[PDB]
Amino acid sequence: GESPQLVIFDLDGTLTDSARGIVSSFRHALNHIGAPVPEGDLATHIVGPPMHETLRAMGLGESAEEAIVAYRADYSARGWAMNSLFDGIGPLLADLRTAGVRLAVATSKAEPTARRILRHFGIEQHFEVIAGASTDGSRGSKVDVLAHALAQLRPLPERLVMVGDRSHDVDGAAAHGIDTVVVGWGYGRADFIDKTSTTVVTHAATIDELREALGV
Repeated sequence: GESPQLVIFDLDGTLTDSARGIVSSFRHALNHIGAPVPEGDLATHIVGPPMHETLRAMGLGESAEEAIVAYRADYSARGWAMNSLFDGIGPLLADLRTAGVRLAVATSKAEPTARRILRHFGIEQHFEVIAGASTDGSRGSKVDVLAHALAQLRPLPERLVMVGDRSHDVDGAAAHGIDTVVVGWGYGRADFIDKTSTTVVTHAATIDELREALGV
């Protein structure tokens, strides 16, 4: 297969069904502050934007910090067991490995937690570098994720590509000059932005579109 040298995958929504786990803690967080919780389409509608901003988009601004820590605690308590990945992704990772391409990830709910989760599933060592979120800070650390990951996996290979689902990964990869392919795993709400510089990007509906796009 005419695969690249390294493929950076998303680890939040493209790698696992975080929806189940997130909805669990999401319900707890809002209920903890006396706020209601809409069920149903909220599962997919919370997939896409960062939980911090998603919660802020749900109306939380003042007691947002309280709900955030509640979400984190509940997610760290039960959210880890409310996830899975057995589907086309499994054989995909195997086939990609067969082609001789190096795989890595640059997106995380929390790096320490990601280390645990990926270790639990047993796909941790199947990736070269696991990165995404070292700490929740300020400024535009949107590029540093991929940037720092690359400096770790150095030297830098000729062919690099990202696989995501959101404008966050497509913009970051393009910011460093790395091509990317977005999938159609979910359907969020914060899809439409005002500042859209990057309009062109390949879209993979099913898992088979990924393999052929990557060239495995």
